[PDB]
Amino acid sequence: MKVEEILEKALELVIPDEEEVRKGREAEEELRRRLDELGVEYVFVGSYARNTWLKGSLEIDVFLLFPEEFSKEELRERGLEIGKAVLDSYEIRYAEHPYVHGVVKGVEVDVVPCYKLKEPKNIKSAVDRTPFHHKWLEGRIKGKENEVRLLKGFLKANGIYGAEYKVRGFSGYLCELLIVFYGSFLETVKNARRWTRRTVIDVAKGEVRKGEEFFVVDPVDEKRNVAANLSLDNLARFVHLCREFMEAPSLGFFKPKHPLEIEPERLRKIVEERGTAVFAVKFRKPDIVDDNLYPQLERASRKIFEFLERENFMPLRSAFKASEEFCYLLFECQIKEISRVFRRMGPQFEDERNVKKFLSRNRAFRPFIENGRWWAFEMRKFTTPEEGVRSYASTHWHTLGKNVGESIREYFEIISGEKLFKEPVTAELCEMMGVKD
Amino acid sequence: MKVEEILEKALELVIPDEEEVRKGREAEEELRRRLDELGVEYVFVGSYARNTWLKGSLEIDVFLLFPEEFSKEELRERGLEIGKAVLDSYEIRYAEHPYVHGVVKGVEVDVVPCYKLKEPKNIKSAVDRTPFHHKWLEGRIKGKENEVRLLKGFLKANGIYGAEYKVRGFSGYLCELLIVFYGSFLETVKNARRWTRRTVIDVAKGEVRKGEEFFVVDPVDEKRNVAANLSLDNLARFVHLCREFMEAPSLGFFKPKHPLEIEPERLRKIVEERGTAVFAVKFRKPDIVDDNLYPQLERASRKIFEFLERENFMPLRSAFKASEEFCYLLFECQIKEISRVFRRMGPQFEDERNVKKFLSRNRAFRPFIENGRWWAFEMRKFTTPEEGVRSYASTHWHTLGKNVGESIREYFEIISGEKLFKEPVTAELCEMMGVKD
Ligand SMILES: Nc1ccn([C@@H]2O[C@H](COP(=O)(O)OP(=O)(O)OP(=O)(O)O)[C@@H](O)[C@H]2O)c(=O)n1
Ligand SMILES: Nc1ccn([C@@H]2O[C@H](COP(=O)(O)OP(=O)(O)OP(=O)(O)O)[C@@H](O)[C@H]2O)c(=O)n1
Ligand SMILES: Nc1ccn([C@@H]2O[C@H](COP(=O)(O)OP(=O)(O)OP(=O)(O)O)[C@@H](O)[C@H]2O)c(=O)n1
Ligand SMILES: Nc1ccn([C@@H]2O[C@H](COP(=O)(O)OP(=O)(O)OP(=O)(O)O)[C@@H](O)[C@H]2O)c(=O)n1
Ligand SMILES: [Cl-]
Ligand SMILES: [Cl-]
Ligand SMILES: [Mg+2]
Ligand SMILES: [Mg+2]
Ligand SMILES: [Mn+2]
Ligand SMILES: [Mn+2]
Ligand SMILES: [Mn+2]
Ligand SMILES: [Mn+2]
Ligand SMILES: [Mn+2]
Ligand SMILES: [Mn+2]
Ligand code: NA
Ligand code: NA
Repeated sequence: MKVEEILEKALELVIPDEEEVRKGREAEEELRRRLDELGVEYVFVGSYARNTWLKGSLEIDVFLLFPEEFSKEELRERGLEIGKAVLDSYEIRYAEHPYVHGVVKGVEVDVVPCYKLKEPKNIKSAVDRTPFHHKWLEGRIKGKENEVRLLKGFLKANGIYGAEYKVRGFSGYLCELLIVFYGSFLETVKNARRWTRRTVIDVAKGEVRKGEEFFVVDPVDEKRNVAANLSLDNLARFVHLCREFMEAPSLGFFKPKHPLEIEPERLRKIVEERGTAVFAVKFRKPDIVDDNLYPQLERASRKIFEFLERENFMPLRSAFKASEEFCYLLFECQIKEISRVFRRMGPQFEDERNVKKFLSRNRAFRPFIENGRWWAFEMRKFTTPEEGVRSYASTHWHTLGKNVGESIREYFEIISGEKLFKEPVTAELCEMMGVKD
Repeated sequence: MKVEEILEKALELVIPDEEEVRKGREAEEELRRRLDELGVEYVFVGSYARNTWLKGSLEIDVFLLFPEEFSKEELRERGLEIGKAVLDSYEIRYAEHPYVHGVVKGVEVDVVPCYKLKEPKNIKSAVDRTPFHHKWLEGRIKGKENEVRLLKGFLKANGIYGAEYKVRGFSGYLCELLIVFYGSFLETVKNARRWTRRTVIDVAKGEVRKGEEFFVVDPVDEKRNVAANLSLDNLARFVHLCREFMEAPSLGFFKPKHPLEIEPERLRKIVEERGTAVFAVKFRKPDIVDDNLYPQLERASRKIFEFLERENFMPLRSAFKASEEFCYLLFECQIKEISRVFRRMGPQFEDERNVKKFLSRNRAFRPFIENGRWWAFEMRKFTTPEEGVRSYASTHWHTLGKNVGESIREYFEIISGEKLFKEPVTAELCEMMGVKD
């Protein structure tokens, strides 16, 4: 519909509506009231302060700024004291060091203790960096706030906004740096078409170069990769999306697809056509935060995938899902059944002592020499991937993540067929198999 | 029964019986008569001349010895003239250059034209070497002829006597050199227990050393490996047999096992227990000699094995058989059926031009990105190893040996099940699968 027209139309999917802006205003004003009456030194930072927050994602970030000659113990204790004093309800959270999360007039707020430092290079952790992040962007981002929201909304609609482990995508700070570097959403998208996995974007130097990994240099700290948490595959997906958008721009790129909502019969038919074994490991979700859970699910899934590969079941893809009560590790394999008999490698023929040992073992079939080496026919203890995974998960749960594996130890189920389809995983199965509309 | 007693008893399985020795005598005397009346210069060589021929393997080797100033054309023409003149019936054969094979008083004879040379180093091919082979052994082998027959009979009973391609074992000349080097059958067997695939036996130097390959140095020509045609696996089998013999000597080692003679029902049951796909490629035997046929069968079998491996059917072993009218390439695979769907590798995400091409193709399922690279689900044209080989043999017969592949082009059949068992291959199947008694 013309790119410039589509971007005009996309602003309404992306700019927060009216009662959200005022809901934030009322919370901000009230929070300021309460902080001011305590005489605390503070700064509002982040996307609220800069008016770059995406529609639906209202949250306020306040950093408490303390004298440089407070101890690290003194800053944390007093910081949490104030944190608790000014929020309606509160929780003591952790990202690297403690902060307080809570609510003010219905709006989520983080209050974070850090050092007040004139000029950086006195940084200790990411915490003390953050006031400098706001400082750097405040005023470079002025007049570009809707460009930021366009980029955020584009990424969100395509499932790659957020640096948290469940997503492994683009952080808010990364988005604002990109907008400063390229000047607009449109220019970011046009240029991202030529990004590679070796692209280094150095904002402070106005420079793009090549390096070992995709790296977006923090203009406040040259050692920090702002894009650290962006996965290789989400980078690839973004580059491709940028290419697709420019070739045929549409408002559709700013709107999430409503899920496939497939009937168990159609999935049964798809699985029949592909001729694969499709199954899931079901177990109880451990009570840990997403940033801990998701890496364990990734690990568990890979270890089982690697097991299926090693055992010659020719796994195609895996996926995973956490519902409220259960987790699911999903697998599709090209082999439904393998033979009972396999080949065990023995010693080189010269090695008399070890040959004697190899041949000592009772077997149904006679060992043979092939290419200078002994081999034996021996028998598998499982012939399907489901039987294999039942054995693996029963015996090797110690390698499936601390909490995920402990859960699997207490209870797991292998589910396939019309049964697997009853679980809340059909969406994920359809994606894994590349099912079309 | 005591080793020295067993060897005494083995002499009667190995020394030619009475009417064989005299049948040879009568043929030798008659051949001498006919050669002498032509005034031809000749020498009887080989195992007949040295009284080292195994029981049942009577054949006479005569080399016609010509002046050194005959041409290579003159020696071949005149050599075949005499060859034809003195044998009862004859055929013009080929090993490297032509010779005559025929019969005298019921006994097979080869007559071979070569140069009469005083001292070697004037050799042209293997042909002119052979009089020197006899010269070297005549008299070193005296009193050791029964040691040679013991070794030959031991190897024959275990299927590894003969350097021809069907066997890839030990030649007669190799056996006699071994006896000279070690002094006896028993000492050859004791010492062969420590042979490796790098063992070099240098008869003329009285030396065993290490080298790149198993090598038995011809005492008449230091560049010639007398054991050239011995396969690695037959070497391994001999070393193992030597170890087994010394641990528990028996007359059984000089007696061929009578074949397994299995019933189709028992093989059906074995195949069921193993859970494999067992099948054969049947085609008409081309009319070529064994030394040409067997390498082609080996090649055809390997190419199809490599195909089965490449196509993820997990072949265990292969074998082959030639009957009078047909050839059979036999296979056992761990996968009976693979899924319809597989994964096709596409380009790296950066490569826009090739990504566009990869994604252009119509497919039932959507391609995906994994680890920085595109992949597509696509569909196999076969899901069993039998269907795969029908396709491979139909399309790639050009790679299955000149004559074997041409035969397969005209006609082949894939056979499995109660059908495969009707063919004269059950012996070979039982060996391939390591079936016990
Ligand atoms: N684990 C974290 C979380 C945040 N930050 C920093 O804290 C500030 C605010 O973080 P965040 O709320 O995630 O970013 P926003 O810009 O406010 O974006 P959003 O709208 O998604 O909240 C940023 O300067 C960021 O670099 C960080 O270093 N490490
Ligand atoms: N490269 C590999 C990986 C493992 N395995 C086999 O698979 C088993 C499980 O390996 P893994 O899946 O990595 O599970 P862990 O519990 O991490 O391994 P382990 O029990 O040996 O500590 C191993 O014990 C080993 O016998 C193997 O043969 N070769
Ligand atoms: N293709 C061949 C065949 C034979 N020879 C030589 O010809 C002679 C006789 O060969 P052969 O008949 O195979 O050996 P025998 O000692 O007579 O043993 P056998 O009892 O098996 O016939 C030997 O010196 C051997 O080295 C050769 O060089 N190349
Ligand atoms: N290392 C290999 C071997 C072969 N193949 C595929 O398998 C086919 C057959 O290969 P081969 O069994 O070696 O048969 P040839 O007839 O010898 O090969 P070609 O038809 O390519 O000349 C090839 O065309 C190729 O597509 C492959 O992908 N990779
Ligand atoms: Cl910030
Ligand atoms: Cl000889
Ligand atoms: Mg926040
Ligand atoms: Mg001969
Ligand atoms: Mn924020
Ligand atoms: Mn919070
Ligand atoms: Mn383990
Ligand atoms: Mn001979
Ligand atoms: Mn002959
Ligand atoms: Mn081909
Ligand atoms: Na187990
Ligand atoms: Na074909």
